[PDB]
Amino acid sequence: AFAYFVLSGGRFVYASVLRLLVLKLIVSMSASKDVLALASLEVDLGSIEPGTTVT
Amino acid sequence: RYLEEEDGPLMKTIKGSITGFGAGTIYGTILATWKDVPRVERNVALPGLIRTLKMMGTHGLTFAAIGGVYIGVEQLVQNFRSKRDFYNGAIGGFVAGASVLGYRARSIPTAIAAGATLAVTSALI
Amino acid sequence: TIDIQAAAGWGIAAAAGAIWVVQPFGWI
Amino acid sequence: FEGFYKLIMRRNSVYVTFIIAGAFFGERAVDYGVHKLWERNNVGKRYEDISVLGQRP
Amino acid sequence: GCIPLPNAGDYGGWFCPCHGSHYDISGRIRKGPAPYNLEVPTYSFLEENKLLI
Amino acid sequence: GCIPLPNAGDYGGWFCPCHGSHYDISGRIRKGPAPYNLEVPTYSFLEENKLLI
Amino acid sequence: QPVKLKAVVYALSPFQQKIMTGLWKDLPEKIHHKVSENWISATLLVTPVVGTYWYAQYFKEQEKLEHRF
Amino acid sequence: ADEAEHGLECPNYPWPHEGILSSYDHASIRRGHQVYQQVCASCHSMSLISYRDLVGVAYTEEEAKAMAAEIEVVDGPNDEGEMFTRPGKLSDRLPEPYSNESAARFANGGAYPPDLSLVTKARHNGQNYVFALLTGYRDPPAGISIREGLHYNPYFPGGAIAMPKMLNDEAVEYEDGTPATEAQMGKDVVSFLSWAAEPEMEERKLMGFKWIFLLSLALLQAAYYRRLKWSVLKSRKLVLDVVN
Amino acid sequence: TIRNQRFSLLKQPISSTLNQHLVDYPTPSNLSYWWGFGSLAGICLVIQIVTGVFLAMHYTPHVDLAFNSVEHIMRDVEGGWLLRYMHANGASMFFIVVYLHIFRGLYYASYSSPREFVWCLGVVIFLLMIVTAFIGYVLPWGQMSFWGATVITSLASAIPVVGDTIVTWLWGGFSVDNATLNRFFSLHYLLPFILVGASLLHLAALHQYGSNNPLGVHSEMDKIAFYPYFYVKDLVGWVAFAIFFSIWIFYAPNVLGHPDNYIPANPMSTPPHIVPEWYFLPIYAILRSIPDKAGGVAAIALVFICLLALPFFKSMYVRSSSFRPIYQGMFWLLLADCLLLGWIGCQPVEAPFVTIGQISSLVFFLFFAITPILGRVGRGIPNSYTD
Amino acid sequence: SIWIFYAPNVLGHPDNYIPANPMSTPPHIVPEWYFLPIYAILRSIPDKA
Amino acid sequence: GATVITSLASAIPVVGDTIVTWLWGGFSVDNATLNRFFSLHYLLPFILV
Amino acid sequence: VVDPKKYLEESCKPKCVKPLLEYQACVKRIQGDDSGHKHCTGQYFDYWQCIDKCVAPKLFAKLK
Ligand SMILES: COC1=C(OC)C(=O)C(C/C=C(\C)CC/C=C(/C)CC/C=C(\C)CC/C=C(\C)CC/C=C(\C)CC/C=C(\C)CCC=C(C)C)=C(C)C1=O
Ligand code: HEM
Ligand code: HEM
Ligand code: HEM
Ligand SMILES: COC1=C(OC)C(=O)C(C/C=C(\C)CC/C=C(/C)CC/C=C(\C)CC/C=C(\C)CCC=C(C)C)=C(C)C1=O
Ligand SMILES: COC1=C(OC)C(=O)C(C/C=C(\C)CC/C=C(\C)CC/C=C(\C)CC/C=C(/C)CCC=C(C)C)=C(C)C1=O
Repeated sequence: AFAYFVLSGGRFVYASVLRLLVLKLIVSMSASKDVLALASLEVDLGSIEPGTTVT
Repeated sequence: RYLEEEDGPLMKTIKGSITGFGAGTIYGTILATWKDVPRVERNVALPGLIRTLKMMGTHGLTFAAIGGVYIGVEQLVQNFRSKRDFYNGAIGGFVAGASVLGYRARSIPTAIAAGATLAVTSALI
Repeated sequence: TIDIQAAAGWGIAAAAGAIWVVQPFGWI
Repeated sequence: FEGFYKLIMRRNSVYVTFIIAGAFFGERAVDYGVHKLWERNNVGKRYEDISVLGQRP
Repeated sequence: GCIPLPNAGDYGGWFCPCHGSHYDISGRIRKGPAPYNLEVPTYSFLEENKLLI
Repeated sequence: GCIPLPNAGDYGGWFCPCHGSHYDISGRIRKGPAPYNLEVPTYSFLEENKLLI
Repeated sequence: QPVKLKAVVYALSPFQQKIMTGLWKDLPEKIHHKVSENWISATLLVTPVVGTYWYAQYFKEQEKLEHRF
Repeated sequence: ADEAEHGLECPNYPWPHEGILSSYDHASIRRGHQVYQQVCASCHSMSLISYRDLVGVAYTEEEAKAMAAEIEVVDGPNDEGEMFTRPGKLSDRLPEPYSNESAARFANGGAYPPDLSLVTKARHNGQNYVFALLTGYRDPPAGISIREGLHYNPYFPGGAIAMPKMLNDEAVEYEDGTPATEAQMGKDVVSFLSWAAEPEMEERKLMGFKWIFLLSLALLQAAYYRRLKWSVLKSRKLVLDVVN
Repeated sequence: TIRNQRFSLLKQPISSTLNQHLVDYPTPSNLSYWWGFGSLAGICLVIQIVTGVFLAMHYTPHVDLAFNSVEHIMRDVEGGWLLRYMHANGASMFFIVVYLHIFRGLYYASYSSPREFVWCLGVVIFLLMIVTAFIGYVLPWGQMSFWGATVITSLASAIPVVGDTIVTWLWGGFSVDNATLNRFFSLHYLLPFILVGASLLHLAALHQYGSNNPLGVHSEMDKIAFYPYFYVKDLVGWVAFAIFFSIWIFYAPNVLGHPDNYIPANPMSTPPHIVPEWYFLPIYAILRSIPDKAGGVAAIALVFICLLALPFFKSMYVRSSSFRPIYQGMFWLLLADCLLLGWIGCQPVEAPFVTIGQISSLVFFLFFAITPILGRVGRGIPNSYTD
Repeated sequence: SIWIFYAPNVLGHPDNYIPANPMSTPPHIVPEWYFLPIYAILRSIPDKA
Repeated sequence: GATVITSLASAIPVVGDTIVTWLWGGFSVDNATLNRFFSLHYLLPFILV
Repeated sequence: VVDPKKYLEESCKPKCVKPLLEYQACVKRIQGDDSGHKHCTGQYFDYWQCIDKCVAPKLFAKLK
């Protein structure tokens, strides 16, 4: 019983280490800070003739 | 009042070890000369000389250990903390005394007593 | 009737691990 | 530890869940403790302690 | 995520060339796999010939 | 293929930091693993200060 | 080829023994055993490195002084 | 020659960010940045730094928003196809003093004022060297002459630097009223330059203390696990028949 | 027995190969912790591949963008500073572990028969590691990277007739340029997979006869299963290695490197000090000790020739240095010599380092010249030391 | 060899020879021919999910 | 082609948009997507071997 | 007001009296030109290396 208690203490660290390394790789593929810094702007426009579509 | 030196923590430790080895050699020589020879070694010259040289070597090694670990731990404590007090060197004296003299005396209370005495002798310095 | 308890016990572990890897406390 | 053994170690499903909870809570507690040591050793050096923060003309 | 073709489809609006989504005049999905209508941004008229998003 | 540094070496010429090749003032190898002197290219003057390489 | 063997082995359960106390046991003799058997090996490894390092610093210090006006 | 070629070695200064649990002095980062944009930025670029980087480190979001708006950034082409100018935003990099390397050399007598984004990481003993160089302008030794346009600095390799001395007393005015002595500005600017080279240091150090401590517990458990599995082998009694 | 029913799943055909080669493989019971660096090197290879694949998701192999993409990795992508420092310092950890692994094989004479093919495959692996790590160091395109690639590709010019054409073919032009950097990136993604295959063959060759033991004797009488005894012993080394690795990553990420690589590559001006990574310094030292172009390259090849001819020397029938006092003493001198060569490579080419490097190079080659002589003389030890 | 030397572009589409434009969209967006059967099954169901 | 397939994850109701953005590396198909696709295109053939 | 660096360099001179005298000794011996060849870089470096080491641990205590 004491041995299982002691071994579980180090098992706490092993699970945390595996979770950290896996997560660090996954979040590295998320949007970078330079990408997120270009997500809000404003643009003004004018008028077009009827029956038409401007993009 | 202290401005006559070139220092160097590694050089300090090396020179402290060398000085301790010299002191231990001389002290072991004196100890060996003071004691008598056992009765079965009085008609033979060589074993007495061998025992004297062994005493010199042992005490030189022990005193060099003290003189090296003391200075090294004092500098390592004063470097990593970057403060100069008698608190640094007190810990070095404690660890040197405890470690080496408890290794030689083979006891924990003797190591603690040696560490306390060494810390006091460094605090008065 | 212990396979069912084995499934329920492992389901709790799977749920506990899921909340542990993904920690959606800011989503609940 | 036999009392704790009879409750957690009896089944591996419970033991695995215990390890998962220990990693979760243990990492959070260590993280909190490290941050407390970090704050105590760096008093007055944080961005929140800049006196003229928010007062640039 | 494709871009519907203007003036295409069978509802006079927009036709998506990727998987055949049809949108009407109002940009509402009528036939196709697209679940929602075209998103409407935040726009306003500062004058007769000035838009802003 | 390294670039010998100027005003360096044992002969007042060039010194290559990569493996200690010494070139004298005329660029001739005097010490080191380099087997050849520095390569002098084709060049000419124009009047007094226009050097064409 | 497997080996024919004649031996008797007695073993005790891992849960009937102390696990860690043996690291800090007869420590002074481990230090004695390590030093007394490996002192020649340590000398043959440390002396050339320290001797060569010291000589280089001695050479550069005398050379630096010789080039000083 | 012999010793001037490598230069005079810089000392070891007690930086506030030195230590396994020590952070940057964020007040000194803000002070150091004001030194940069008022003295250094006229000749040195910081092309790796954005205005959004200073947010949460030395300035608030609106403080840096206004800061970026003060500068004129090239943009375009517009619908007619012409490059235009717009006020700066948080995502904009710090402005370049010169349009290209050749323009920098022409304005500084053939010398290039290198990018300072990683200078404390691009020199041996980076923090100490930069502080020593800036505050180490003094007279040359006897028998040594400097060419016009060059200034003596023992810490610079060779002793002749095209940099003029710019950390003169009261060269900047601090917002917090700190006396802007040469040594004070030199310490603040290296603190800001240190952060720019390693902006992740505070997070890196927190991670190191957390995980080295946790792995040390795992090492203690690893030893128990190994000695538990091996105890049946290491305490076993082996009876054999041979003697010699 | 008749396998009519299904016993333990490990003995089923789905996992029988893994069971015999990993879980139940017979291993000498007296293996020390010096036998755990093989798994450490395998874990380092996996770490390098995993971190490298994710770093290649953000790196641009273009001379106009390579330096900035590395800085973008450090500053912009979340956790990118960790991936870069794990990869940069992982290459140093890989070489530290493999260098300790090679020296264990020298001390215990693990190259001797019947393990000659294991040693030879290890030498091929070592060459692959050197080429892989070198071309990776060029990728950031710093000052160290540019001038590092300039001379290694120039080493082919030592060949008299076709040396120049090989240099220009390796460059892809007339100078180290975007062509050199682009082809170095492709090879840096491929060679790590070739390293995986070579290590698997290396492992397979060792399993033919089993591992050597600290006593160097026949060990078939006291073998135990790799799992769990040497798994839990390897796990201790893995955690201890992680603490060592974490110290470098989180507190000293740039100590094992040079600040010159943080300056963008300048083809115009060479740095005053130009040195490779620390794990290439001993080879650098032997190269610079020969005052000749061709001689320097020949000596580098002679290093790997001597490492390849080591297992085939007619040697005595005693392996471990723990019973060979003369060979044991020479091993410690060789280790001190290899340390000295690395330190010499970090020094500029001038007195007294030229004389010291020449002597150190001679001592290194003397080790491989004296070892066969020790074996031939040592053959008559049992006939001269009588009971 | 017949494809490599005499019909090198028939198995593909010419629209990949136009540089990518995130603003305009081609009227004919199709995958490579070997993904076509999977593409047809996707388009048959009138629901994204 | 990349704009469509990377949008297939959006069929998931709860985390569909989160996976799409993480797959893209941003709010649209851009250099982040191309750079990560190149690395995966070098690795997958070895896994296929 | 007054630069703490300049003051601390002046007050560290009694700790570096030996190198300062040697540097002064070199200055006298090189006052003859000898074709503009002699200099005192080494003695200059030794003197300032001592002063700089004396000033560094006390400079930052006076700065904020
Ligand atoms: C009009 O519109 C259309 C097109 O345009 C013209 C088309 O061309 C096609 C044809 C396309 C296909 C048939 C392909 C669709 C099928 C699949 C499977 C998608 C292919 C998959 C992807 C693109 C996803 C790429 C994969 C990844 C990003 C994997 C991510 C994960 C990674 C890298 C690893 C995760 C990390 C960890 C778990 C951490 C720990 C890991 C370690 C290794 C240690 C169709 C249908 C279409 O309608
Ligand atoms: C506080 C303000 C400044 C700081 C902290 C600073 C920082 C630096 C640094 C770290 C170097 C590198 C030295 C080396 O390469 O060893 C340098 C070089 C240089 N600086 Fe700047 N800089 C400042 C302002 C200026 C100004 C105002 C000018 C010009 C008017 C200038 C021109 C140069 C030049 C020309 C060099 C290169 C000198 C040479 O290589 O010979 N700097 N600077
Ligand atoms: C297939 C697996 C691998 C891939 C995809 C890969 C990819 C990369 C990439 C993209 C870089 C540039 C980014 C950077 O500089 O940090 C790099 C750098 C590097 N790689 Fe790798 N690599 C791999 C395996 C290895 C291995 C096995 C080694 C060691 C033998 C290695 C050693 C290096 C080194 C030394 C650098 C330079 C580190 C520095 O920036 O200073 N790589 N690698
Ligand atoms: C990719 C790097 C390498 C890996 C992953 C690797 C892996 C291994 C493994 C797992 C073993 C068996 C367990 C052990 O003794 O540690 C082993 C044994 C061995 N390796 Fe390596 N190795 C590598 C590089 C080398 C190198 C460079 C050499 C030297 C040329 C070498 C020579 C040997 C020898 C001689 C053995 C037998 C050791 C013995 O049983 O006493 N290996 N290797
Ligand atoms: C100052 O100078 C120096 C450096 O600089 C800083 C160095 O770093 C190094 C370090 C280099 C060492 C130790 C040797 C590297 C060894 C090799 C073999 C690299 C050569 C390989 C290259 C260039 C790539 C391989 C090319 C291939 C396989 C062609 C591909 C073709 C096909 C697939 C068909 C040394 C010695 C050096 O003195
Ligand atoms: C008794 O025997 C054994 C040993 O003593 C000889 C050992 O030392 C070890 C421990 C060390 C090992 C296995 C080192 C081997 C490392 C190699 C070959 C390099 C890295 C390994 C990789 C990339 C795995 C490649 C293998 C496969 C099957 C591909 C699939 C893998 C992945 C996707 C990760 C083990 C398990 C072992 O049993």
